[PDB]
Formats: sequence, C-alpha cells, structure tokens
Amino acid sequence: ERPTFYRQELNKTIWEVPERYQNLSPVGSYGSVCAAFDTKTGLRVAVKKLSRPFQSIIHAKRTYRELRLLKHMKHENVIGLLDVFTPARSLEEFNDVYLVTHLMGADLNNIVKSQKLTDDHVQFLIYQILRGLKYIHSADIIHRDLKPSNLAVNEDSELKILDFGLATRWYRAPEIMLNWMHYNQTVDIWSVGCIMAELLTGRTLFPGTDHIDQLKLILRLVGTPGAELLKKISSESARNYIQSLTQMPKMNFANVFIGANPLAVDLLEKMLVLDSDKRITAAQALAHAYFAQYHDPDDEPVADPYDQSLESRDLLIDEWKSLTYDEVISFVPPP
Ligand SMILES: CCCCCCCCO[C@@H]1O[C@H](CO)[C@@H](O)[C@H](O)[C@H]1O
Ligand SMILES: CCCCCCCCO[C@@H]1O[C@H](CO)[C@@H](O)[C@H](O)[C@H]1O
Ligand SMILES: CCCCCCCCO[C@@H]1O[C@H](CO)[C@@H](O)[C@H](O)[C@H]1O
Repeated sequence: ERPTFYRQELNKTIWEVPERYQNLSPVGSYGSVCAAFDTKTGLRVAVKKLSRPFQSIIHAKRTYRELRLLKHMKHENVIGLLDVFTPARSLEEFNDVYLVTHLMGADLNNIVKSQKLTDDHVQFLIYQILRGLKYIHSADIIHRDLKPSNLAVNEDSELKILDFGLATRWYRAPEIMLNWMHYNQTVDIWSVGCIMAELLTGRTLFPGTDHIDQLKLILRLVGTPGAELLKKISSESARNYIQSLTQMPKMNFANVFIGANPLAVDLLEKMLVLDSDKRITAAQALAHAYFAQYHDPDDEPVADPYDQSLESRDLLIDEWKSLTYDEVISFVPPP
C-alpha cells in the first residue's frame, strides 16, 4: 500500500513525506536535512531531501551513487538507511528522492567541545570509528575525508561514520594534501590518528593555516621522508624537492602526548606514519591492546563486496533516473 503523503514548506522549500513522519524541523545542509519523528517505529529520524537530483547527468549519477552506497551500508558504526521514498507514483513523475536514517543529534564537535576526553571515552570512540572503518574498507571503499563533522554521535557516545556531514583540511593525509593519485585505505587511518590525538589533548594536531602550513606542521611531527619512502616517489619534481629538503627527525610521541596512556601513544605512532604502506590497518588497530575492554573479534563484521563500476558509467540522465527509481522500489527496510 502506497502511504499517504502531505506537503509542508521548510527552510524555504517544499517537502512531501509519508504521514508516519511527523514534526519536521530543519537541522541544516547535496541536500537539506530535517529532524522528524517516525510514528511507525517510534524513532527520531534525520530525513534528507536530495538537491536537484535529476537536473544534470552529474546530479543523477551522484544521486544514484549516494542511494546505492547507503543501501549497501549495514553496520552499527556506519550511516545506513531506515527508509527511502519519493512522492512519485511512477517513473514519469519521479523527480525527488528522500533519505531516512536515525537522528544522532550531534557530530564529533558538539560531543567534544575542544576539551580533553578521558582515556576510556577516547577508547570507546576510536574503537567505533575503526570498527566502522574495517567494515567500509572490506567493501573496498576508502572514505578519503574523515573528520569530526563526518562522525555522528548520540548522547551515549554511540558513533556512526557519515558519507557527508552537515579546518576541513586538518584531518587529511599528506598524500591527499599533495594530490597523489594512488591512495590506499590508510589515508583514513591517518585521519583517525589526528582525531584520536585531538580527543586526548583537546587540541587540533595539525591546525595548518593554509595548504602548505599543514604540510609543514605534519613534517615537524613525523619527520621528512626516509630513503625507503623516497624510492616510491615517481614524480621527479616531488622527488627533487624532498631531496633538497633538510632531513628533519621524527619526534618522540611520548613527548608530544604527555601523560597519555602509553598504549594510546603506541597506537598513534602506528597510525601517523608518513609512509602510508607502513600505517596500521583498521582490522589491525582493532586488535591493538589499547581497545582490550571493547575488542570482540566475533562482532567486528565485514561488508559484502560493493560494485562501484556501476556508478562510474557514462549514462543518459533518464537512464540514471530509471536506475535510481528501481533502487527506491527495491528498498527493503531494516528489521
Ligand atoms: C555511507 C557510509 C560512508 C561511506 C564513505 C564513502 C563516502 C564517499 O565520499 C566520496 O568518497 C570517495 C572515496 O572513494 C572520494 O574520492 C569522493 O570525492 C567522495 O565524494
Ligand atoms: C614531502 C612530503 C612527503 C609526503 C609523502 C606522503 C607519503 C605517503 O605514503 C605513500 O602513499 C602513496 C599514496 O597513497 C603510496 O603510493 C606509497 O606507497 C606510500 O608510501
Ligand atoms: C611533494 C613535494 C611537493 C613540493 C612542495 C612545494 C613547496 C612550495 O613551498 C614553497 O616553496 C617555495 C619555493 O620552493 C618557497 O618560496 C617557500 O619557502 C615554500 O613555502
């Protein structure tokens, strides 16, 4: 049975939603988001209305990509779908897509507020990110822009990784900062280390003022490339410049993170290595003794493989639109 919808105009735009979704209230901004109450489940939800979903080939492709990812993501620490709907009774009138998920209510700034968390709290939060990253990475997905605003947290400090959240460079791996084009999964591990550091200290690890200051600040802490790492640089210019650099020594992290759990420090040394091939993975981080009170190797699930070649095709608008439509139709709500 097609549910009954109703119109309403929020934050200067019309929203058409099923009746189960009551008390819509804007929470901010590829779409706008309202908090709402789901009378069917009894749950507070975030409802996202996609912005101009089928206006261009590029918008259509993105809508399809977002819809497909979110439908795939089914893990406690990763944002997924409670519902996806359209007013449309058929493909001919299909022009809007609404996405529904748990309202978390806060991201990792509202929960943190620039202060030191306790070690226990830090463990809990980083464990959750890594548990979610393991899941993500097993589907062969690199996040690439992990930061506090891309991490949704509720009151009980239960955390979910967000595709897109509601200073944006402080958490970027050096190789992303330098527009390398062969990233590995440990670009996300770098971002986790920056986040972990800040939760432990109350302070941004690398608050660069601009692009170059950021890299300066990273080199100060991790040192300049060693010889094994220079051997992996294909760009002659990059190579030349690094070789012109005055060798800088890697700092001792026990002196950077004064009074932190020695296991936290050890873990940060394994996350924040210049050479991405030498960074601890999310699976390995989960087994690190720092997360002893939370680690359960039998409840750290992995994803089904995800076909991302389906989203990087070159299709006509009406083809993406029709493919996106079928995804809406095929959607099965979680238990
Ligand atoms: C929905 C649960 C989180 C999934 C994380 C994927 C977020 C996708 O975000 C995308 O990630 C790509 C990485 O492949 C980047 O190259 C893109 O620029 C970015 O748009
Ligand atoms: C002068 C500043 C040096 C920045 C060097 C970044 C080192 C990151 O490490 C490198 O990551 C590359 C991209 O993912 C990989 O191809 C390499 O295997 C890896 O060593
Ligand atoms: C992977 C290595 C990337 C090369 C980074 C380029 C650094 C540019 O950085 C700038 O370099 C200028 C000339 O080099 C100088 O005027 C400045 O001292 C410096 O800030």
